[PDB]
Amino acid sequence: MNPIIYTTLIMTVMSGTMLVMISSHWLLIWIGFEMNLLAMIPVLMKNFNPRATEAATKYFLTQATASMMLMMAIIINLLYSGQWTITKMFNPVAMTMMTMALAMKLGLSPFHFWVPEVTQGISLQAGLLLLTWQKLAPLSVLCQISQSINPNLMLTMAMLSILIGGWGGLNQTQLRKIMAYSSIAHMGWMTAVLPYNTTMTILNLLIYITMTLAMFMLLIHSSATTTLSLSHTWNKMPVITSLMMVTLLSMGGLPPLSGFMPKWMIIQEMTKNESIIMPTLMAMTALLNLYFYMRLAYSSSLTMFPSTNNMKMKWQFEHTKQMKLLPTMIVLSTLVLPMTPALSSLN
Amino acid sequence: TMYIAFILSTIFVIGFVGFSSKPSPIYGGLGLIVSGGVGCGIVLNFGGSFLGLMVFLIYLGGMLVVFGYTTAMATEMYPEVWVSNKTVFGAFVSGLMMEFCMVYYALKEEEVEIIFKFNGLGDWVIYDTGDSGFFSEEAMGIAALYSYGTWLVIVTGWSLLIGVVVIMEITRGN
Amino acid sequence: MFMINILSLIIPILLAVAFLTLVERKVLGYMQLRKGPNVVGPYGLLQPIADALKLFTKEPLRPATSSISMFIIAPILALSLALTMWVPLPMPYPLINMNLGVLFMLAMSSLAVYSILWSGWASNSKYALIGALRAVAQTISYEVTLAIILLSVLLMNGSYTLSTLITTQEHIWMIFTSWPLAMMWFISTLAETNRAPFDLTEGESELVSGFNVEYAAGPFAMFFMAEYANIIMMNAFTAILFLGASHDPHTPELYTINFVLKTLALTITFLWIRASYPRFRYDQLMHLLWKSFLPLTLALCMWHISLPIMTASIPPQS
Amino acid sequence: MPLVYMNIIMAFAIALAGLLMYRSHLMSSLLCLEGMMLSLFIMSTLIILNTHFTLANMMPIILLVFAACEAALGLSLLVMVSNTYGTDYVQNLNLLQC
Amino acid sequence: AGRIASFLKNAWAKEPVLVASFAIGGLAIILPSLSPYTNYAIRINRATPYNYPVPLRDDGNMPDVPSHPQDPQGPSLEWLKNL
Amino acid sequence: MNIMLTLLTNVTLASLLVLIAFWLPQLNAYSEKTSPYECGFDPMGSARLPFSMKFFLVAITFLLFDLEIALLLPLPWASQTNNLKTMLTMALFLLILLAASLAYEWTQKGLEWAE
Amino acid sequence: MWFEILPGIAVMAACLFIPGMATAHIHKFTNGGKEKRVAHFSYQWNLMERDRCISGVNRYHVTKGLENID
Amino acid sequence: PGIVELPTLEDLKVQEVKVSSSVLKAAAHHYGAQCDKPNKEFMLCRWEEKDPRRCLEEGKLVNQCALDFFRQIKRHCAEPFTEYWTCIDYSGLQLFRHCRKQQAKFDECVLDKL
Ligand SMILES: CCCCCCCCCCCCCCCCCC(=O)OC[C@H](COP(=O)([O-])OCC[N+](C)(C)C)OC(=O)CCCCCCCCCCCCCCCCC
Ligand SMILES: CCCCCCCCCCCCCCCCCC(=O)OC[C@H](COP(=O)([O-])OCC[N+](C)(C)C)OC(=O)CCCCCCCCCCCCCCCCC
Ligand SMILES: CCCCCCCCCCCCCCCCCC(=O)OC[C@H](COP(=O)([O-])OCC[N+](C)(C)C)OC(=O)CCCCCCCCCCCCCCCCC
Ligand SMILES: CCCCCCCC/C=C/CCCCCCCC(=O)OC[C@H](COP(=O)(O)OCCN)OC(=O)CCCCCCC/C=C/CCCCCCCC
Ligand SMILES: CCCCCCCC/C=C/CCCCCCCC(=O)OC[C@H](COP(=O)(O)OCCN)OC(=O)CCCCCCC/C=C/CCCCCCCC
Ligand SMILES: CCCCCCCC/C=C\CCCCCCCC(=O)OC[C@H](COP(=O)(O)OCCN)OC(=O)CCCCCCC/C=C/CCCCCCCC
Repeated sequence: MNPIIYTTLIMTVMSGTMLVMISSHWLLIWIGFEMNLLAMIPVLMKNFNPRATEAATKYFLTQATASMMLMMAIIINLLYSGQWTITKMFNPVAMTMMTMALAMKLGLSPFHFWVPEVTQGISLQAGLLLLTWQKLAPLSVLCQISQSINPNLMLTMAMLSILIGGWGGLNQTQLRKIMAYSSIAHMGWMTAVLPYNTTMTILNLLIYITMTLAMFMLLIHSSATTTLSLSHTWNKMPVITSLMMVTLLSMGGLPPLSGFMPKWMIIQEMTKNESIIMPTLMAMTALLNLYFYMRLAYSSSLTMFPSTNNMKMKWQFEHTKQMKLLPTMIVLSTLVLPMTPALSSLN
Repeated sequence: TMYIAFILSTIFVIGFVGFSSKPSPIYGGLGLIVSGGVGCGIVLNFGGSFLGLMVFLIYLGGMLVVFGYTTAMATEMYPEVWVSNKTVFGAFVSGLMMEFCMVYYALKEEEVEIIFKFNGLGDWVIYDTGDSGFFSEEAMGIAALYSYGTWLVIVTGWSLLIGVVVIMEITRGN
Repeated sequence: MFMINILSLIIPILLAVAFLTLVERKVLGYMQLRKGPNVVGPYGLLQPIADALKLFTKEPLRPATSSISMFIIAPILALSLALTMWVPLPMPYPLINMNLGVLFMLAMSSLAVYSILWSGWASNSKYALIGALRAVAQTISYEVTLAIILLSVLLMNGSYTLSTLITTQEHIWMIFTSWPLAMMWFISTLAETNRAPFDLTEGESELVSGFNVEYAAGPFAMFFMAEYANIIMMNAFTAILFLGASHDPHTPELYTINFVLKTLALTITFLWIRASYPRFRYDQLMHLLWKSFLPLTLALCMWHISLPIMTASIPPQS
Repeated sequence: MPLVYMNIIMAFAIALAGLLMYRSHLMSSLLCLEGMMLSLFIMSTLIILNTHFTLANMMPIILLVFAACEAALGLSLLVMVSNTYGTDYVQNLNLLQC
Repeated sequence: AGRIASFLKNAWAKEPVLVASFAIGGLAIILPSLSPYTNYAIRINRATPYNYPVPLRDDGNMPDVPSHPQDPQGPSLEWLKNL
Repeated sequence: MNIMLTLLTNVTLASLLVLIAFWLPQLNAYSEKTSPYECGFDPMGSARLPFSMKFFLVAITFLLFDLEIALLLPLPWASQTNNLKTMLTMALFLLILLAASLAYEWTQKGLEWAE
Repeated sequence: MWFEILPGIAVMAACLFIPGMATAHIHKFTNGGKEKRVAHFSYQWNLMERDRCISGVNRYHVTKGLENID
Repeated sequence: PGIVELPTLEDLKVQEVKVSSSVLKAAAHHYGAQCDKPNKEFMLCRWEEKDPRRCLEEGKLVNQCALDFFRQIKRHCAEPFTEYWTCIDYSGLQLFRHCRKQQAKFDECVLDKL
């Protein structure tokens, strides 16, 4: 694909997301979603192969179904209220349709399978863009319409997302599938805290985006897509493996790393609303995410797996391309716990 | 009354039941064309002649490409029709019976569905007494896409250009 | 009385179709140095009757591999839409005075496209399938070009009403106003009606009768009637759109005579073109409209948007 | 609410159920996807015309535009899948596993 | 201007349809901004009375608002009559 | 009412013509009479097999351009507005974007049929 | 010669005369000897309905005037 | 939430203007120029009150002015007006364009007589 075409497709995806985030009209929000999907599909299919084609097909089908449900919700809300402005929806059925459509777009359980399937199908850069941006937009819409979200349905989907992400990531060995299940679990956390504090939702979104960017940039640097492929990186550049081990510890929520701040603030906020069973279950379920993070860390950094013979030539050569802002992502994803009270600025 | 719009709505639902039972893409396109024409009739009765003719023309053009694509990529030795396959016929009969139950119950009594509440009375009664003069309100509202709706024109044109670029890129292969 | 009006619109149209068959035979004969039908009746006037009776007394057959439901529907749809295209035409008073008298024509033409597609697919024959796909490609090309050309020409008019077209052309002719769009529209009408040089769906030399290879006796005659009715209807549409006749409300017969004369001239031009020219190749037809007509059509659409604004001559809405 | 809206919403529900229940062909699912937006168009224009929302008459046109943009996207993906596997069957889209 | 002239000559010999299309489009874009009749078209469209001219309550300080349609006050279409 | 009546009239006439065609003449049909036609020899395969479509991309572009003509159709009423400058600017914007799409496809060889 | 094509063209022209002339005659016959009223808008339709109401015979083409006001 | 107040059938009675649409369209500009005062008063009442029940007297005055105008036309120029509206009535669209001669005769009749 031509570089100009690639950059204009990326700019069109970002334009669609910005249209969603700045529009006050439901029709314009739907237009933004449609533009985002339309420009996103070729980005997934950039590196042509059967896996990329299948991932793009599944993602397109899921997003088209979600967009149809979202438009139906918009029309139903218009019927009972005659309003197009994005505010508290005036019909419970329209709200249920909108919530299910946005959950399907975000990949929340039980609409999750496409997330690991597409993430394994597509390359590392495509997966990074997918996770980050395509979680950024629907969560913006949900934060806008939070005051009419049904707490029971939202919390049920969030808990299902957390459990399913933990179990799937526990079973998987492929790095992209592990990242997808981690994304599912973090989406569960954020949507669980959504009906109480959209500021906490945004804080968790920022921390998750930073950690995911750092992890995907490290994976791109190591050029590893499986566990065994990552197990050879210690013999070529052990710094990358150490930084990735620290990032993995952060993603599990271990103090005093950055990953503990979202869980801590979400638990506090949800406890303020006289909810204890849900925060306790959400905290206890994250141990599965921590377990498969630790299993990945054992293979890559804390131990030394066998290597091969051409790794000598790999030693002789040097990494040419540079991914700027990677050190900043590594710092911000591990060492921003003391700066927690900035969430008021985020407010 | 004459129940013209209601009969057309029933035909619309029947065509949807057909192409959702999905015998083959040929008959699905036939059912979709029938549904588009009947919906054009419905909205013609409700007032929007331009919108009805527009949607009918758009779907007639769209199903033309689908015919060429199913002849090329979605055909088998024995294409399935509604009575050909047990599953297709079962789904078709299930849809027909569900529609029949809904219409019969709504006609007999004011049916309150588990989802919405529908009142059994006249689509003619729901209309409005007031009227315009020497211009079509639908036509003026649609033509306002250029005086008003500058943003909509921009986003739609960019979406179409990007769609052309996208269909160029996807089918590139290699 | 409305049923009497419908019958008066229908039956003379079929009579004109049959005698257009005869006229085309004789015109091609005399352009090819022959005589054409002159034996069956006085100057061959009974030849259409003989052909119709033979076709409707001959045995029709259904192919063993054919899908019978869509095999029967296609001629019905073709003839029904061919007859339906005549209801909004003002001569000078339309049978049905539609407010949007052009979008109905476009929609019914696009629906009449599917008659040949379903006849070819239902026939379950290779030549019928090839004819059907040629119809698909031809429909694509002429559909986009016709849409833009018609939009521009009616933009010069003010609305989508054919009586309004008459009122617009009261003084001068749209042929004088917009002759390039007129030439491209004439080519597009040829392509739409599947006449030479664009008779690709039924190309006798390349395919054995194309989509109607398996159609015989009455069902074939229905396709022939639909084709000729569409030819006359599109020539009448072109005459109304570009050659505007003067209208006298107290004696509307003069408008009818002028309209019929213009329609006959355009139909004879159709036959003249068929006699004169070879046949296109459907990919060359697709490249003819998309690569030649479409750019110039877009340019002329921009020009005809800008012209009334820049000359303070925007037509009245009503 | 009159029964016309009931029938239109029922049509949308039927089209949605048809999409979510594949049989063999990706093309048939695309046809079901096109029916959903047809029902949405009809419902939206019936609501707008009844309430005389004059400026809202341009919404259904944009709805149709993005409907056929989605249709184009689906056709492109379908032709790529057909070139890959020889048939448009959805059973062949199983290389990736959840 | 020699290179431009050579390009135009080659395009006219090769793609007259494209040359004509681009010329017509350029004329359609440039000309409306220069024609003095665009404002006349705007005024003609503005002068079309689609809806009823609802009268205004007279509070005694409306000298330029006529009390009768035939009074000298108010808009005049004399410019339109001879056009 | 009148449009429904005339549609019914046309469909009824066509159906009556079909009925006359299929019931008036004498019928004598056997296996070879109704066999598929392949210029005198039996068909090698089946007509229901996939038939390659060399202009698949042009069909999708036709879908998009049909959308374009749908957008452009309400222009005659749009010329009656007071905001003539804005209307003309947006109409020319749409037409220029359509021309740009055509130019891009042509230059990238989307209009050339597959070999 | 070439003029033997004329009789077929003459018959076709006569056949094409019938629809328009018949429609005009039926319009005049069913509208009281006048052109059929064209109501492209709600205002014109309301004019037709008011004409039906004022006539007193349920026919819009029956027109009443000064002799009817007094 | 209350009972809708509806005027009785007795006070809705008024002398109707029983002319046809062609007759009204023939004497349209003259009627607008002559009975402008009651028509403008009634339209102002309708657009300010936003209630059909509060401007019945203005409607009756409009009817009275229209009847006086038509009686004044009939007493002086019955024949030219009859010819004018007969000409206008024939056209399906009721076009002023086709009846310029009769319009001129009617204008001459009303300019001198009245
Ligand atoms: C109960 C009847 C069931 C019929 C089922 C079959 C037909 C389905 C479509 C609806 C009925 C037909 C149209 C009714 C219109 C009613 C309103 C009306 O009269 O409006 C006047 C309007 C008048 O035009 P106007 O709307 O511009 O003007 C408004 C009115 N005046 C003039 C006063 C300003 O008529 C039209 O606009 C004509 C539109 C015709 C559209 C036809 C659509 C259907 C085409 C066939 C569809 C099926 C294809 C099947 C293919 C083969 C399958 C095997
Ligand atoms: C321009 C018009 C266009 C549309 C034209 C539509 C068709 C019009 C046809 C009109 C004439 C039809 C004549 C009958 C055709 C019979 C065909 C056939 O198969 O025949 C062989 C068959 C032969 O039967 P058979 O008994 O020998 O069958 C045994 C055959 N073998 C041995 C091979 C198995 O004849 C019949 O079946 C008898 C038919 C009798 C007539 C049927 C009704 C016709 C009514 C016509 C109008 C009458 C008007 C009133 C009288 C006027 C008198 C001046
Ligand atoms: C007005 C409505 C017409 C509907 C369609 C009727 C068919 C005719 C259509 C118009 C064209 C006419 C052309 C000329 C005549 C030829 C066609 C014709 O008339 O054919 C008649 C057919 C002709 O048979 P045929 O198969 O020999 O037809 C070919 C005819 N020739 C030889 C001329 C080519 O004859 C009959 O149908 C006679 C028996 C009548 C009674 C039985 C009818 C069928 C069974 C129905 C009942 C089943 C249950 C029984 C128990 C009931 C009680 C429980
Ligand atoms: C309405 C009644 C009028 C009917 C007109 C009929 C004309 C006579 C009948 C002719 C027989 C028609 C059958 C033949 C069909 C084929 C026609 C045909 O081939 O023409 C297409 C042919 C291209 O084909 P090729 O040369 O092979 O490919 C070019 C490769 N670079 O040429 C065309 O594209 C025609 C389009 C151009 C015609 C329009 C003229 C443009 C002149 C512009 C000047 C006017 C500018 C407008 C105003 C500008 C501001 C004042
Ligand atoms: C203008 C829309 C695009 C806006 C910017 C988006 C950039 C990213 C998206 C790219 C999609 C746009 C694709 C369209 C342009 C690309 C086409 C292209 O590359 O070539 C252009 C093509 C090349 O031809 P050749 O090289 O000679 O062919 C050789 C074959 N052997 O030539 C062209 O320029 C055709 C373009 C015609 C329409 C261009 C549209 C832009 C024109 C704008 C003029 C109006 C401006 C308004 C100002 C008003 C002043 C009062
Ligand atoms: C104004 C008063 C003065 C009048 C004189 C001014 C006239 C000059 C105005 C500019 C002229 C433009 C010349 C450019 C055309 C030449 C480009 C060219 O030759 O491209 C070559 C090449 C040849 O075609 P092939 O596919 O190779 O044929 C097959 C060979 N085996 O053509 C192409 O590649 C296609 C180029 C893009 C096509 C663009 C068509 C769509 C745009 C036209 C629509 C209307 C114009 C749009 C608005 C214009 C104003 C912005």
